[PDB]
Amino acid sequence: NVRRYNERLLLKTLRRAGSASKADLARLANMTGTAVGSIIASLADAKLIEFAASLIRLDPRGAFGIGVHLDRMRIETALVNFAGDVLGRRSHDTLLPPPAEVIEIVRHDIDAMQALLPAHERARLAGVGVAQPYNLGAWMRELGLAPDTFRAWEDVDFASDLGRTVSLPVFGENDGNAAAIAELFYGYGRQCDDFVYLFIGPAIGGGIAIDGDCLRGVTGNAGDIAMIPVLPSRLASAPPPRGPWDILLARASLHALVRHLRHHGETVESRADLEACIARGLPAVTEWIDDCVDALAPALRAVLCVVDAPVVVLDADTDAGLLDALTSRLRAALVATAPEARGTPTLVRGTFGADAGAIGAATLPMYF
Amino acid sequence: NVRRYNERLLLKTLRRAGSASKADLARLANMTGTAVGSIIASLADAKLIEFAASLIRLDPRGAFGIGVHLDRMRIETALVNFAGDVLGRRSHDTLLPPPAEVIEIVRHDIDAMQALLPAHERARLAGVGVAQPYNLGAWMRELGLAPDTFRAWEDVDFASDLGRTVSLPVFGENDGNAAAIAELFYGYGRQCDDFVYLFIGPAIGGGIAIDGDCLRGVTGNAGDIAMIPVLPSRLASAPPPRGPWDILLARASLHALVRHLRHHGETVESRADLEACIARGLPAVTEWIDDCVDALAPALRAVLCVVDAPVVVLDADTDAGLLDALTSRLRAALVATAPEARGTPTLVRGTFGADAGAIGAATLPMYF
Repeated sequence: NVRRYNERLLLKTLRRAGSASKADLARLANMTGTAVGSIIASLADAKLIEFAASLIRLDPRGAFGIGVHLDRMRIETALVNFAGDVLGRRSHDTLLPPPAEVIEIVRHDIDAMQALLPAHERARLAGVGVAQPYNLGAWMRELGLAPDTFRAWEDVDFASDLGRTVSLPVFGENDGNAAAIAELFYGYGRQCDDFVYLFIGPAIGGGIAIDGDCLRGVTGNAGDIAMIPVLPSRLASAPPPRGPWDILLARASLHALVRHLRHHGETVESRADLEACIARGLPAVTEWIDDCVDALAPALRAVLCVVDAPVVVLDADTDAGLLDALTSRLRAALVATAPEARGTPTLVRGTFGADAGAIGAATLPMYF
Repeated sequence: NVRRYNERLLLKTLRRAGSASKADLARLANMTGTAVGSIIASLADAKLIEFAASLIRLDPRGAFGIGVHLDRMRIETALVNFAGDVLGRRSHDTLLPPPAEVIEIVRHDIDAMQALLPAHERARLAGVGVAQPYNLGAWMRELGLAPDTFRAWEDVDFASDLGRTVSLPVFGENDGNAAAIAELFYGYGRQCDDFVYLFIGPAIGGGIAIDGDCLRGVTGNAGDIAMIPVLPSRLASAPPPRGPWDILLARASLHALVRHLRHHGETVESRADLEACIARGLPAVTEWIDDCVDALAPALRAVLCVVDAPVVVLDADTDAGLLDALTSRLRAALVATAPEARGTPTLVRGTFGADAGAIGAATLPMYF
């Protein structure tokens, strides 16, 4: 199985270099010219590489994956190629229905994606990845921490239930990890093997890149950014506290922003309502940003104490300026508390935005 | 280099099993009977295994390591064998002198340890490991967070300076990682590959076991338990707060306990003073325990959010009952906040106590 690893590494090195030569792929990865020649030849019979001394790059159309991303107000399905290009997408902005209905919706949308490939190319489609948030469970849902939408989804394995209605093989991943995986393979991870990935969605989520691989955990629950203890919000729109500690989810998620926007009389029912408010420069957004960062900087410091990565990547489900504003304020809060930390990382903007989880979900089938 | 890995794994599997057979070492680790036969034969020529179908165990005297553990009030040097037995130790209960004096102290003590091995066995001595706390740096020292003892040690690489006066090869490790490494190789890690390791010393420290390996980090700074943000102490003996956040170090370290004991009129100058106070059942110890746990339970929850390990190991530099008392209270605090977490780990008492860092420091030379 050591030939399987030397092929993934040669590929990973080509991603970092774009186009490299036989001799270059010896220099990097510190391999013998005889053995990368035999590895290049392995990737060539798999139609995974192509010509750019002769230089080779990955073949963008050498494999395909379909990625499904479920969330409280979004069912999304995307056809992604080997270079991470999104070649097709069906996005439903709807309150997440019961799992039975979603299987039917996703199955049809999986059919429209595979049918975007010509007959002579559908064979390169590796399968389907499903990305979805952690379920907090019944007790925390009925206490107010998670919407009633997820009630029909507790102790329901959607990826398995989907795999028994489609012939393609189905892989499941948490959506924070899936978005980190997109950044690892096609985004900042092409030049950086260690980082903390923060994603501000309806719920906040995240993932942990160590040594070029996404940390998943013993039970698939590593990187659970949403659950880190923080102090209760002091925003007027926050509910009363349930005790001395809250969780990062309550404060640094777009849902908290929507809750705060409604507190100042705004109506927010679609994502387009949310974007319109952000684009109006309302002070209520800045108040939420300050409160968000006030929770997220200490929570992130805790994470950096555990992991010791030099880079933090921040992305979000909604922009219209929101993300740059979050990045500036969070960077300022790190710089102002840097003397009290042993190291302080670089903060970079994520690459894929709302499309991250679907792209990362699509990657799973292509690399296994 | 795939034969180097298959040997470390066969060894790691023997640690877990004690004595196993050729056929057993095939069952476990899922290897071929032909290939573990060739691996057993590799360990036999290295005199690393011995007889307990014929059953084999590791050879306790097949290798040796010397481990050095530096701390603010302790210079310690131990001869450790391949099974983790401590065969010799020189422990100096003294205020940590400048690095120049310590090199001279440790060099003589390294000489007394190697001289405990008979001539025909000194060849199995792999070298020296040095374990020492993270240095907080000048700015945090002069703000009160670290004792003036460490001033002569900032930006001083002790392991390298020691290696240039001894012929043995010298490896350096942080002392929290080193103690985790002892637990990983000889303690709870013989049956458990994933865990968070907490060590209550003069300063608190720790380490992170993932997939059977100690997480070290990009810059050697992973597992920095001491730096996790916590709220300022409300103990009468704590200083005023420096801002809204403190660090776990200020509250969950034995130094905070000593500070609190002095606050109730006790004199504490040696470790024996500290143990006498704990054995008297003074309420001041229970107050500190409550405050310690009040900081450590949220900090640990944060860590578990990142790592997702099912077990937490807790050990301490001083016992006399202190450790069982800390474990009971911390376990109670986890159980009482379990409904607010997505998983809750088992809490176990560490195996090695004050001897952990030296044993883990000694392990480094034997496994490289």
